[PDB]
Amino acid sequence: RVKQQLAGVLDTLQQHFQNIPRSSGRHLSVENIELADIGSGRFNLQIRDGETLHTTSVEVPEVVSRFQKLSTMLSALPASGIMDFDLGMSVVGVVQYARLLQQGHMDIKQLSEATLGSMIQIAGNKFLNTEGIQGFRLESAVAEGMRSVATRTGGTMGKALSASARVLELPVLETVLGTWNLYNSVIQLQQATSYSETMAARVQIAFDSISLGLTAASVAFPPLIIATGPIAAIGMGASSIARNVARKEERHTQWLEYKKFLTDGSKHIVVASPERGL
Amino acid sequence: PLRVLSDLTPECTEQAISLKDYKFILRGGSGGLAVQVGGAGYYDIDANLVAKENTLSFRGLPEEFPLTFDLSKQTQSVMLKTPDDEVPVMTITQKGINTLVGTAAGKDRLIGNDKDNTFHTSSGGGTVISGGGNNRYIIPRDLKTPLTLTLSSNSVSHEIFLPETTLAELKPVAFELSLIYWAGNNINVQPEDEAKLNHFAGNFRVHTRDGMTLEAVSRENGIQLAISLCDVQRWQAVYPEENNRPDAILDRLHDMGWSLTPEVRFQGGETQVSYDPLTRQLVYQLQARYSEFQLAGSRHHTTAVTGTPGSRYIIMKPVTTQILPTQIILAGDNDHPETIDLLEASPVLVEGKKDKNSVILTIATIQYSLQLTISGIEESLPETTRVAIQPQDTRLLGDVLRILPDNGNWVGIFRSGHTPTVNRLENLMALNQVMTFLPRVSGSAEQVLCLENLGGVRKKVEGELLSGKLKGAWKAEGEPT
Amino acid sequence: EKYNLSILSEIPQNNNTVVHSILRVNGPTMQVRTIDYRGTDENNPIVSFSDTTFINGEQMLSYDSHSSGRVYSREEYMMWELQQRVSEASSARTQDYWLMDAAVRNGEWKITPELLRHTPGYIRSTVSKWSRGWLKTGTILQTPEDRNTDVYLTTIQNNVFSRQGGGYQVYYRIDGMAGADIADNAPGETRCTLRPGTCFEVTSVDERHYEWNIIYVTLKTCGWSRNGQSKTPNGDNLFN
Repeated sequence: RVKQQLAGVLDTLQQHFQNIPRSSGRHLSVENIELADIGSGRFNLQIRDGETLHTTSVEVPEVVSRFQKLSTMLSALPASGIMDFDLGMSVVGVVQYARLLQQGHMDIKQLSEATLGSMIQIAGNKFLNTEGIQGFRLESAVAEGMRSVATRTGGTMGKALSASARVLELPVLETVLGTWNLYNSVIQLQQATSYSETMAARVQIAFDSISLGLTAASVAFPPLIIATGPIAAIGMGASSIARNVARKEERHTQWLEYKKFLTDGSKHIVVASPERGL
Repeated sequence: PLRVLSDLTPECTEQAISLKDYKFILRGGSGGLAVQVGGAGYYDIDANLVAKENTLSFRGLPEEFPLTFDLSKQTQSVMLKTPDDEVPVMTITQKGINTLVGTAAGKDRLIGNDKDNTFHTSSGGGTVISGGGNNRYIIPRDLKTPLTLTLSSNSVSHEIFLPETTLAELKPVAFELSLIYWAGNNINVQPEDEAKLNHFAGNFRVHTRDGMTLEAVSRENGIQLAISLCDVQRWQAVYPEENNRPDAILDRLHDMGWSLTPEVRFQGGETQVSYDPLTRQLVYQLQARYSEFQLAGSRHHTTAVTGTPGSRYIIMKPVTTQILPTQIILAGDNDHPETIDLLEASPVLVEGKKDKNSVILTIATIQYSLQLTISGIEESLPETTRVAIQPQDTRLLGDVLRILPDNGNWVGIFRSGHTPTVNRLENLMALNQVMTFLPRVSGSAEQVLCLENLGGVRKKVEGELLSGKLKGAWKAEGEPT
Repeated sequence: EKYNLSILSEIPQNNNTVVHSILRVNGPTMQVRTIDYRGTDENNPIVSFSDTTFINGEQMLSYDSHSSGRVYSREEYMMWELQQRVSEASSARTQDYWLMDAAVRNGEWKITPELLRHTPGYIRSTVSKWSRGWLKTGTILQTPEDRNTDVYLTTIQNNVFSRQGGGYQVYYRIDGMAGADIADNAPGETRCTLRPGTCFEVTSVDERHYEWNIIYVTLKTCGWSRNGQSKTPNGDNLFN
């Protein structure tokens, strides 16, 4: 349903954009980001494209109705106790998609999908933050929602939401923001994939990354340390020449023994192995 | 530093007392720090809490050397038991140590701080006092004296590792959180109070050399340890002879008698497995596209496999009576199909009924029987997947479920005897001036060549054998050719 | 398998832009190559290929040069032939039938060297994980030294290119067959042996069926390079 909704809004924005030429990419700049009408999804699209142009009329009533139903469950927090996990996967997917596209950062198709994701983000800021706080965070909101769901209904779904929310709160893993993103870049640029397979690739990486995040699969094993051994260090090899000095004999022999002791103690002061490291 | 206190000889003790006046000052960074004591002296540890770990090793101490230590206090000394008196041999002033490593085979009595600690308990016995926060423990095998882990009031969890101990040597005890051996010094665990054991729900983790992971759980009235996570790769590493087939290890654990957690995660090998003892249900989770899988039934539990778009599922011969039904879930697309069945094992009778958005197949061999349930994530079962019954009878699932009615009544899909098992089906219109070859199969003596006309006019083949021996032509079951 | 002749013809294409067509006989394949010479430039003449195999034992066949086959290059044509072979195409079946017929001419099942000289070889292998776009044209692959790898000549009857194993299925079409000794095979199976330590020169790795876990590779035998790595980056052995 996200596939079909995004395709519909994509063709809507494309037929809205025809009035001005594409002029490569990044030129539209989608300066206006405001949802004028909640019910009809009257997203204001000021597609400047250099000159004065405001295609601020567009019909996006697809995702916003979902978001309204989301705020509905949220308001039903003290009035209902029906477990709702499917919107659970819905939110953990839309927010992770938004963060993935924001971090990833030109064809209009992909340039537009980024605008749809940003619209998702601002709409979430809208209903999730009933008041206005500049420090509003989406992960805090989904954490509060999962806490309410777990308190209302407990069990395997509760730990599933806790794991998913905690993983989403954690920053995107370096490999997740790494290998898959430039993998998609290679498969979309060096290989001439059209819009459909690239779009499917984006959604499949997003959803399976959420799926692997919400599940746990790892092994831990502390390293073993035993019998850490320096050299023998008998201890009688030093401060013992004086035992052979007090023999009631010539003082010069004792002196030369002492200087020999000082020499043999100052010929191996430091020995280092740069190749070994120690 | 140097090993100046190794043995209990008088000379080593003499040099220890003579050199104990030495001073060491250590100022490490956040990248990790590992200090070792030389056996005698004054130590000034200046570490930082930002560092992940800061280990202080006592393995340089002599064997069977009883010592006590406390991470809470900054300045302390170690009472070396010199002949007829005690001498301060360590003078430790720590600032950022979070790891306390004991001796090799000596008595150790160490106390942690109110933060995370990691202990390397010596293989000599003693009494370990835990601290607060999160504490890890590492204990080798063959102790000399039972250990007594004193849990703290402000601690939140405890995890224990046994890098040289397999589960076969452990023994379960009901309503006893402590660990009991079969032949050896058992380890007892107890907090400052015996009332708040319930606080350690999901907080008491135990590992094993073979890969087994033990986890405490509260029952309706008490507390008992059980099994949650298992490693199958490391179990093969320690047992290379036994089969990496999860239900085998499952029944081994059942024989040993260990209880199980409400949900069990089998991790390792190439797939992941979820097991529930309450529902007695073993589910597999496939994630590799086009991966051939051996699906085997069992009498002790119900088996279910969730596939990927392209994998092929294999059904082998059942071996024991009363095999519980098995289920397959199809993730196939409309252009990546699955060979959901490779029923070449023993297809004597194959029947099916159509249940709600699913197909229930009964596969009966000469004496045994098996029940399979084909379904899919999509509400409508795909009609592209292939069902292979005979070596040359590979039909489509669409034709199959078109055959079955909606009443739910069984319909015979395949029965042997009516026709022989076709090893090579060839069409007459494609037989003109051609040369047919069949591979050699050991024994069998059943290599047939079914010539299907489907032409409408009588045909005549004048062929000669280049290699083989023709054993007549089949007409009916139990009748010589 | 004895004829191995070539036919030269010239076609007055349009008014004066004539083309030269070379016809080659390979059992059931009527190979044609069309060079346009000065159509674009004196050198670099665009070439195309098409096949007109006798399928279903037919007697007539017509070639109108505009409905059977498109403009292809040498490597593209070889890869197309491999794609036909791996799929259950009538062309591959006819070629295998003709080869088996040619094997039993003298009365027994013996494969003469001049029979190999006329036909390519085919291998299949399985890979646990295949990097998407790691192998490029002009690389040099090497057959394992500890083992003595085997190659086939017919893949339809022998049931070789069936989807066996789990993972990436890689098919190999080798052109140069001289030098690989014939294994002592049963009367009805064809199998040759490839000397261990024999380099191959990869040409035109095509991966358009990557989403189906299918990879096609066309190799050309070379002498002895011994210059660089010749295995997968992950580490699983080729020629399984």
